[PDB]
Amino acid sequence: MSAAPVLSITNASVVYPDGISTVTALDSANVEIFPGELVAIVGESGSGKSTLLSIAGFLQEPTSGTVTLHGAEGLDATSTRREHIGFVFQQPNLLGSLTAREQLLITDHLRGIKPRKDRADELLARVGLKGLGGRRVAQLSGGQRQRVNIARALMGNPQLLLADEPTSALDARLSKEIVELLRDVTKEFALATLMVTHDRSQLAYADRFVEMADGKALQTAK
Amino acid sequence: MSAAPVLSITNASVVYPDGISTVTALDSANVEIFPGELVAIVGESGSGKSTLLSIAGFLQEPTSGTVTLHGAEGLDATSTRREHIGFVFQQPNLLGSLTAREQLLITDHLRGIKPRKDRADELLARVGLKGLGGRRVAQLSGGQRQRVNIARALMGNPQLLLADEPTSALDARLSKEIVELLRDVTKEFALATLMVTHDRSQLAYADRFVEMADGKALQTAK
Amino acid sequence: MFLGIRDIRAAAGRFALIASVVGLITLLIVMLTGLTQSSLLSMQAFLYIISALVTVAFLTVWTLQRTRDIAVLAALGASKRYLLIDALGQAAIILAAGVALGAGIGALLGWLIAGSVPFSLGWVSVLGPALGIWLLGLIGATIAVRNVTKVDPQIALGA
Amino acid sequence: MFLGIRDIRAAAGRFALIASVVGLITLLIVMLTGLTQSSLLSMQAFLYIISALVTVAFLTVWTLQRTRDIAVLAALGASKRYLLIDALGQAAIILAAGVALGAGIGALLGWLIAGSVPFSLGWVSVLGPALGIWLLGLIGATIAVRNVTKVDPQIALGA
Repeated sequence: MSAAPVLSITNASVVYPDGISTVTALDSANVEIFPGELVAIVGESGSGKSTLLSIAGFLQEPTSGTVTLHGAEGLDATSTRREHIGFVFQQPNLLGSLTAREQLLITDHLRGIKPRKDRADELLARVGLKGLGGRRVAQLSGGQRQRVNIARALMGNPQLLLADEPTSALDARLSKEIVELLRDVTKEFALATLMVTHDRSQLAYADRFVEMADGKALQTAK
Repeated sequence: MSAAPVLSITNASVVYPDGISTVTALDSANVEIFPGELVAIVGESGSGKSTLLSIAGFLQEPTSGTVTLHGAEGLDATSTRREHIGFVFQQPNLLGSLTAREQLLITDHLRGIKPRKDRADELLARVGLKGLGGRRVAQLSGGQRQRVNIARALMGNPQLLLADEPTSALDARLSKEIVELLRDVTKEFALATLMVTHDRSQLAYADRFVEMADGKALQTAK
Repeated sequence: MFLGIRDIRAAAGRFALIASVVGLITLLIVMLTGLTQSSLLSMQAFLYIISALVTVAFLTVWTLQRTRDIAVLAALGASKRYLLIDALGQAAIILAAGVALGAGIGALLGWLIAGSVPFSLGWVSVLGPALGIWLLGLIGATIAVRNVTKVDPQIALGA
Repeated sequence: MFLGIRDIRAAAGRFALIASVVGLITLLIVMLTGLTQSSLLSMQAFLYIISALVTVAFLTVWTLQRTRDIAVLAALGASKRYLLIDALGQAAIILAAGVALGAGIGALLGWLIAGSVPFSLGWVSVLGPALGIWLLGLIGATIAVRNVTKVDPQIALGA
């Protein structure tokens, strides 16, 4: 019983122009993730965590090396995101004119299909906002905003879920709730979840880690 | 030989509206800092580090409690910043149309006085960019940008220096250089430096810490 | 078109103000052509150009303010075609509302005023200017949102 | 005024384009008044209004793009009076350059063309419009940068 990977990043590197010189934002990173895993990318600030996440999310192309989402072969990056990836951004990134439920429904819209209101409400209930489908963004607390962000990432039934330090603006109790929710939907929906964090109080909710140091990645079980 | 404090924050609290509810971003924080000290504010993300820094920098008023910059009594917040504080922002926050030297000189300009070019060049030399006074921002690497940011904060001879995770976008070697430079000018210019960081590889360069947890601050020597 | 209509709803004030402006100027042109039927035609042309410039200004400001919502949508996976259709449909709906209200109330006023000053109201005299200013503004709106397809989705990754 | 002039220098293209636009329209008004000396005065007034609207549009877009530099300056401790003087002086310098070049080249062209079509060039006929469009644009620039004093310095604290 050895599942195929959902995401394979082999010797990927991101080199940026840094003024007149260059900076190697990411150096031959190799990660691989399978359904139902929460892999935490850890490491001091400036070691390439968010860069690994952005190439894993097809937001950036690597300058050398490969990022493969098995089941998206033949798609360009935007469509790969639109059809297979969910984005739990660090900022909740909710659209002000839309209601909470509409934050979920619009991802159905841009995916080409008639928005499914019942699924939207079920997913808002699932992340702990049962019945708040009509709340405007100004009425949601930062915790609730983040929960909406997660439900939005679930709306399209993605195979890959990328969480970029989604508890950075939350206290201890809300951070624990949010990381528990992330692990719980990772296991329930069999997502492959890449989660960037700097708080060690969170590593207990991971199955394994990628230690980052100076753009170098090492896959660790402890 | 007991110097007077440069900054005294006694039982300051920041309460924000969080949607329909409220969030206590900062809870009765007490810190006090004297000339020549580098005090590091540490704690997991979302525990109020940047809020403590923003009230210490008169960027926000506390909703209850007191922030006093001894020697700025009688000034409003903006003038307190303009006449006594230096800001090593997390982003270098350099102005694109200006040359490196002009990043320093404009703080002389808005302070009301004729810009001092020789002092500007001396301070660029001091942070390790001797002779790069004419470089445009596009020609400076992220490390060099941060060094310019520091020199700009030194230009006005401030008594208080607030560094907000200024190595977050830098590798191990540059982070070590930048924190060494911060400690070295803190001691040389007898600044009271409040530095927010999340990287423990930096705590060795501090004289003491403020541990943050859920908006609560505790002054620690270890 | 989803987000465009929702934007219209949520920020009804600014959109109603700009629709009133464009409808007022379309009604001005309606009455000017109705009284026309060198100097008059020159005035009509320059006022068409004024309406176009007003549309261009408002829409560049609106798009520049929408930048981060557009960035979030691009990151999630919205296509260029999709974002462009949304922006242009928002603009077209607002300009249609404007030109329609202006032309209707102007034709009404012309039927009421045809007795004191020689007024010629036809259906071309009202539709030609209506669709004309509509297409004026739509060309200008294309000019304005030219760089909606440009926004870097990694903007969404920041703070 | 420091940052304003440096902005003019560093982004010379956009500022030269808008100065050419405003100088061209000032020259248009110069020639129109020189040939004037109902329809003509109406055209002059509406073209003054066009110049004002162009200034307002460009300056709101420019300020909205400058927002983060203004935020950094506010955080460092720049006063409202200081930022407002900087923005308004930038606008005034550009509009002065525009009106001056336009009026000068228009007076030259009028002296050259006074032989074929009745042209009346005086000093009022060139200065009144020059300072008039200058103040038009300055009132509009105040309207535009009304919220330069508004920016929240904590914007600088973000990423």
